[PDB]
Amino acid sequence: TITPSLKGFFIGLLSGAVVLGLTFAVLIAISQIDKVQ
Amino acid sequence: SANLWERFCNWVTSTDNRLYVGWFGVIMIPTLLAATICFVIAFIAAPPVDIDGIREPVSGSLLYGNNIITGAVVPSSNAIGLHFYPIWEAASLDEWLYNGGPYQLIIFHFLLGASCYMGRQWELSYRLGMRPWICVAYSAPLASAFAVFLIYPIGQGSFSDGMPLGISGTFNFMIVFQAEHNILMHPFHQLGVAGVFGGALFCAMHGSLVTSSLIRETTETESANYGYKFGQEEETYNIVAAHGYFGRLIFQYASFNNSRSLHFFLAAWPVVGVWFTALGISTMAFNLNGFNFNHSVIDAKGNVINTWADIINRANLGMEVMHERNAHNFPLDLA
Amino acid sequence: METITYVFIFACIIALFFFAIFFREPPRITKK
Amino acid sequence: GWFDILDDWLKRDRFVFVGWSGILLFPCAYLALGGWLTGTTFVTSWYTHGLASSYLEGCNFLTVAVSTPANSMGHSLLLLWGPEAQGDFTRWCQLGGLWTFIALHGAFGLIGFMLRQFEIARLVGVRPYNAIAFSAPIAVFVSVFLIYPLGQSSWFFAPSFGVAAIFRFLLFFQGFHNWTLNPFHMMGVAGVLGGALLCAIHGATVENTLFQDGEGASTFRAFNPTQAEETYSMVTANRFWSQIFGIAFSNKRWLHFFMLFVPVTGLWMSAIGVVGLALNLRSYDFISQEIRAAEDPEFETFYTKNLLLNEGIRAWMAPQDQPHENFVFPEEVLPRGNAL
Amino acid sequence: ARRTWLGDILRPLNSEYGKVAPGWGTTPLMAVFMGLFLVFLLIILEIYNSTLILDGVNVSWKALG
Amino acid sequence: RIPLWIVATVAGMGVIVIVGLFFYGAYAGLGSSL
Amino acid sequence: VSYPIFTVRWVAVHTLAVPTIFFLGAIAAMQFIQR
Amino acid sequence: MEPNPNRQPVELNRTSLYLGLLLILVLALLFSSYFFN
Amino acid sequence: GTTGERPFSDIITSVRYWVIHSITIPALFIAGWLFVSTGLAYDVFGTPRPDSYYAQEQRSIPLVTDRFEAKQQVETFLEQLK
Amino acid sequence: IAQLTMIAMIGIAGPMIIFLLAVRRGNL
Amino acid sequence: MEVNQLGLIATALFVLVPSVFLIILYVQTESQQK
Amino acid sequence: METLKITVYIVVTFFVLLFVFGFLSGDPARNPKRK
Ligand SMILES: CCCCCCCCCCCCCCCCCC(=O)OC[C@H](CO[C@@H]1O[C@@H](CO[C@H]2O[C@@H](CO)[C@H](O)[C@H](O)[C@H]2O)[C@H](O)[C@H](O)[C@@H]1O)OC(=O)CCCCCCCCCCCCCCCCC
Ligand code: CLA
Ligand SMILES: C=Cc1c(C)c2cc3nc(c4c5[nH]c(cc6nc(cc1[nH]2)C(C)=C6CC)c(C)c5C(=O)[C@@H]4C(=O)OC)[C@@H](CCC(=O)OC/C=C(\C)CCC[C@H](C)CCC[C@H](C)CCCC(C)C)[C@@H]3C
Ligand SMILES: CC(C)=CCC/C(C)=C/CC/C(C)=C/CC/C(C)=C/CC/C(C)=C/CC/C(C)=C/CC/C(C)=C/CC/C(C)=C/CC/C(C)=C/CC1=CC(=O)C(C)=C(C)C1=O
Ligand SMILES: CC1=C(/C=C/C(C)=C/C=C/C(C)=C/C=C/C=C(C)/C=C/C=C(C)/C=C/C2=C(C)CCCC2(C)C)C(C)(C)CCC1
Ligand SMILES: CC1=C(/C=C/C(C)=C/C=C/C(C)=C/C=C/C=C(C)/C=C/C=C(C)/C=C/C2=C(C)CCCC2(C)C)C(C)(C)CCC1
Ligand SMILES: [Cl-]
Ligand SMILES: [Fe+2]
Repeated sequence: TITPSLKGFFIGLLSGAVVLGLTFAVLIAISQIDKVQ
Repeated sequence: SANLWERFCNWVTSTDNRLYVGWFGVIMIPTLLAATICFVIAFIAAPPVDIDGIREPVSGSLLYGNNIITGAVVPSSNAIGLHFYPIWEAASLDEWLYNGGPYQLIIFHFLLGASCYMGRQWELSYRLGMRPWICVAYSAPLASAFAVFLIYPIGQGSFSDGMPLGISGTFNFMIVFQAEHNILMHPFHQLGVAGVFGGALFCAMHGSLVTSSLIRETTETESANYGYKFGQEEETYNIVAAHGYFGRLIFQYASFNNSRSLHFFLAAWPVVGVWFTALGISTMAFNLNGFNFNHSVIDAKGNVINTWADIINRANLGMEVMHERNAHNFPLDLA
Repeated sequence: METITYVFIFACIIALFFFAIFFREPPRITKK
Repeated sequence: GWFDILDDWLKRDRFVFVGWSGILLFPCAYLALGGWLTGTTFVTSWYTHGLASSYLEGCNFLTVAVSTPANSMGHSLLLLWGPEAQGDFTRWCQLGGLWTFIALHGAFGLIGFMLRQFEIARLVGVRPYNAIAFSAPIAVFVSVFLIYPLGQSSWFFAPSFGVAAIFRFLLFFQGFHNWTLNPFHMMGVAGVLGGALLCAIHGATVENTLFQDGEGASTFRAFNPTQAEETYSMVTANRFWSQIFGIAFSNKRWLHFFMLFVPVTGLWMSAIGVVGLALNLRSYDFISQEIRAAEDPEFETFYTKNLLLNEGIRAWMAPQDQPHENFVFPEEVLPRGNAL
Repeated sequence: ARRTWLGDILRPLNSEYGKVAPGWGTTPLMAVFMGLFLVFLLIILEIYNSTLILDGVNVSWKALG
Repeated sequence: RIPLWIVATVAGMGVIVIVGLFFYGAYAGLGSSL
Repeated sequence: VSYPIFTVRWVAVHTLAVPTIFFLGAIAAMQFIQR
Repeated sequence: MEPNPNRQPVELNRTSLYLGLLLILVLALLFSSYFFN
Repeated sequence: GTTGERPFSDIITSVRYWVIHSITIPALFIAGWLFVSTGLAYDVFGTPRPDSYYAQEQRSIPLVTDRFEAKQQVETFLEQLK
Repeated sequence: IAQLTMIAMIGIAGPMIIFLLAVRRGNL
Repeated sequence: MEVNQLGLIATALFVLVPSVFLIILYVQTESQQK
Repeated sequence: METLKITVYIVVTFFVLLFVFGFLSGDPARNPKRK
């Protein structure tokens, strides 16, 4: 159970979500700072 | 008769001929019919040719065991070198077919005619009031046939080293070339592939951009092609919409909006690239080959640290060491 | 048998050539 | 809703259009380009191919490259944090982690980019034939840098990213797969070669068949960026070729579609040929030829000749090209002609 | 048209044509299984590729009998 | 304001210099053969 | 007009601009390593 | 029965015939060698 | 024909620009230079120094031969003073 | 040893003989 | 020679079949009134 | 065989003359306008 390679998988699955996160965070934010019509 | 010859010249030069037999044509039409007719017969029925001058005939015709892919018209003998070998130079045809006579009759007439073909691509443009230069685009592919069929042989000292007239025979020309000149590692060949790759690339770019920005004039169930009539006044596509899309793909200033500048580039690129490729073969015809980085990177003690350049040399040695099995009697390959 | 097949197709392409050059649909202007 | 605001922002017309697609394209496209440029100058291929492969070691723009992983790795994705590298970066580098990095990243980058074309097309309201076309280059990349080695023993036999490192990929294919004799590779070249012709030929036909719309010699300025009349005599062009070649276009809509078709079809074919070389299902020999060559020692075609060139390529290269095989070919076993 | 026994019995199943839910309907809920599936594949993929080893799961012809 | 034509010919020579340093490096570096 | 500074274009331009010079600097240095 | 209203006529111009045949024939010149192998 | 961005032409000409980049550009350069010249790069990328391809005597290559115990195997290759 | 000294001058010379003209503004 | 027995028929039908296709169309097009 | 040489030679002369005496015949003249 929860072998070294299993831990690494999480590390990458977690390190991945973060990147998606900060990315959509930053994006969703700056998007909502200008776009007038 | 306004004067026979006066008339003749009016016909020849006539711009009302289905096919414009020009002044250059008067030389072209015959030379090209000889080249073509001799080839077709050769390729189908010619017998084995002692290409390497070592009495080891290479049969390359259909009736003698070849298929379209393997078959070819074999180069004149090496015993002959650069000497002129017209049929009237042989005790018999049997002798002429054995020393690869057909090869010369073909390359010479072809190269001759293919040049006039260029001379013609000018003439007709003149008789029609259009700007010249198209013939200059055709100078690239021609300058290649020349490099591969004549310059290389002159340079190397024999017509037997010219590119064979056949599919596999060509691969032979390539594989060996690489071994003796390491062409892949030569600037000119690289420029060549840039032009060819690029050409095909751009050919696709233009082709798509244009075709994709065509003004609608056709039904939902009607060939989008009919939306064009031969002899139209205005354009058939929105070159402004085209540029609009392409400018956004990359970025505006990196996109054409001037159809004339677009089309010049479109022609300039491949022609310029192939010009260099032709100059490559014409240059390596005097043994100024590609970069030789064999054993360049060496370590602190002097050991040789290989690079991909070396893995390439091994593959080249294999070719060197095996081509022309029985033709060499000495250490260095100076021919 | 193979030779015949190769020459035949070739002979067929040359025939095509002929018809294509000399029996195309005359290319008509404006009113097409 | 934020979504439409997120959208709004993205699809905003900037200098360098971002778009939804960009969220995939730019991250990858930059990483791929970056990893290459990195390895090219810093990472080595010693622990991997026993080869110096970066500027730092002495390689020049031609000899440098991001070499494939060891053959031991097999088809491993070689993730920075996977069983191989184990989170370690330097090791990753030495085990050729940078290859699957550039490979896989660039791969997504080609997806993103085609999507972009598709997205930008839609916005600008034009037909997506620029996207259809780009399927061709995807196929090549996919079949050659992925499908191929996926059929072989491992990533080690996929083309390494580099100039020279690609030439050996070529020489290899000749020598081992006798690839030049493949019906599909031929179609491939007929298309690329034939495509680079349409390109050149059409370009020249236009520039030398132009109407005069200016008083200058440099006719470039004489162009109406704003449509109207055809800038070149399509009618004259037709007559020219119809008299010099015998055949000639006469429907710019077709002439241009043809130009999309020729080179995209060519590359598609060259791909299939390789998808077959993955299983080694090559077009190596002609059996009827081999049988006659066996029984009769005087039968010689330019084909048999070639096969011998291959034998030499394989015998003299295999050793330093497949290190993991610890090949040892005694001088006496090496095929060679006379004297050379 | 041409009604038929079977035709009528099936008439209901095909009639709610353009009927759509309003706004972003079930989208968000969907976007989750989607992300779950994505992770699920990456796992079974990485297991086959021996990138994710799991004692008990031996990805070879062995573990057979 | 710095005149463009000067930004260029300066940034230009500047490249021939670095790219030329590379060419020299080819007969001295590790990429040498000596 | 009243143009801004830090823009999206700027970011990109630097992602390629900055590393490049850093490499050209690195490489320029290698021209002196020996044995 | 009612004349089905979803049908249109089919067409192939002379040029297409030619372009077609040119393709069929040459492919045949390209693959016959491998068929006879 | 335009978007928000300040026309490169103007910027590449602004004395402010050069006042900034005359500092920044050579900055980045001297940094990378030092990256190589300080031998740091060699360690960041496990790349061999001219005196680290082979051990003095050995003429064999440190070929990684198995995936999983690869990192471990590589470490040992560095051992024989390779 | 370092005749790069040479090049350098004869190098900024070309652009100079036009620059001085950009100053004395005239005949370019 | 020592070729494939089906090669001939494979090449024959490879040419005939699709050619016969095109031809059927072209002629039926060609004969459509007006 | 010595004959064929002769014939070939004659034949090539014909055409080569037809060629020179051709462009000589005021070729510039032959074209749309200015001549
Ligand atoms: C188609 C569209 C149109 C666009 C066209 C645009 C124009 C393109 C112009 C192309 C011109 C290319 C000219 C190349 C000149 C090479 C200069 C040279 O003589 O230089 C030679 C030297 C050689 O270096 C040395 O070469 C050897 C020298 O050794 C010898 O010399 C002695 C030392 O001096 C010793 O005694 C030694 O024992 C002896 O053997 C050794 O290997 C050394 O170690 C060292 O490597 O420099 C080197 O080559 C090292 C540097 C290599 C880089 C070269 C890359 C060239 C790329 C070609 C361009 C085409 C690309 C196409 C892309 C298109 C994209 C769209
Ligand atoms: C958005 C674009 C993008 C994309 C598509 C990729 C894609 C990829 N990267 Mg790259 N990367 C990017 C941006 C991107 N990257 C950027 C900007 C950087 C610089 C920081 C990197 C740096 C980088 C490195 C250093 C490496 C990669 C690697 C990889 C590859 C595999 C990694 C992996 O397994 O992810 C797995 C995917 C995920 C984490 C997605 C999870 C998404 C769901 C919805 C979240 C659920 C999360 C939740 C916690 C789970 C609940 C389940 C529960 C049971 C636990 C993959 C091709 C590796 C590689 O190239 O290997 C050879 C590698 O080593 N990337
Ligand atoms: C080898 C030659 C070749 C190259 C280099 C090439 C390159 C390119 N073609 C593009 C487009 C096209 N090419 C097209 C048809 C063709 N292209 C062809 C051949 C080529 N096309 C051919 C033969 C055709 C005809 C079928 C079309 C129809 C298009 C386009 O629409 C498109 C364009 O915009 O036109 C100008 C551009 C896409 C840019 C991009 O996706 O950025 C984003 C993605 C990036 C940066 C990821 C790169 C990832 C790759 C997989 C990894 C490469 C690894 C290193 C970075 C590279 C160094 C390695 C080498 C030394 C070997 C790109 C400049
Ligand atoms: C005795 C015997 C048997 C002899 C055998 C001889 C022998 C060995 C020959 C074998 C030949 C052989 C089998 C080779 C195989 C090659 C082959 C068939 C490849 C497969 C092709 C294929 C299906 C693969 C797909 C790739 C593909 C689509 C490529 C096709 C490329 C292609 C046909 C391009 C043609 C380019 C070309 C020359 C056309 C020019 C058109 C033209 C006149 C335009 C000029 C023009 C320009 C303008 O700008 C305007 C405005 C107008 C108006 C205008 O007109
Ligand atoms: C990998 C990786 C990463 C990152 C990184 C990056 C992103 C990088 C980048 C980088 C870059 C981005 C770089 C660049 C570089 C560049 C260079 C180095 C260049 C050079 C150039 C040159 C040298 C040029 C020249 C020329 C040409 C080409 C043409 C003609 C003219 C001239 C001569 C001018 C991460 C951490 C995520 C993770 C892991 C992996
Ligand atoms: C990219 C580009 C560019 C660039 C350029 C450049 C960079 C240039 C440079 C240039 C240069 C850099 C030049 C130089 C020149 C020089 C000269 C011209 C000289 C002369 C000289 C002489 C004559 C001398 C003499 C002598 C001496 C000195 C001493 C000893 C003795 C004697 C007496 C011999 C431009 C802007 C265009 C634009 C586009 C882009
Ligand atoms: Cl040979
Ligand atoms: Fe066009």
